Amino acid sequence: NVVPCFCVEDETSGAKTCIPDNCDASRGTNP
Repeated sequence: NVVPCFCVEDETSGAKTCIPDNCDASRGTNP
């Protein structure tokens, strides 16, 4: 299964929100 994730940096907080976050946290399968 391919789950395309993207990261958006919130311009207020400066936080990097990756959606879905699980794609950034990664799984057993290494991207």
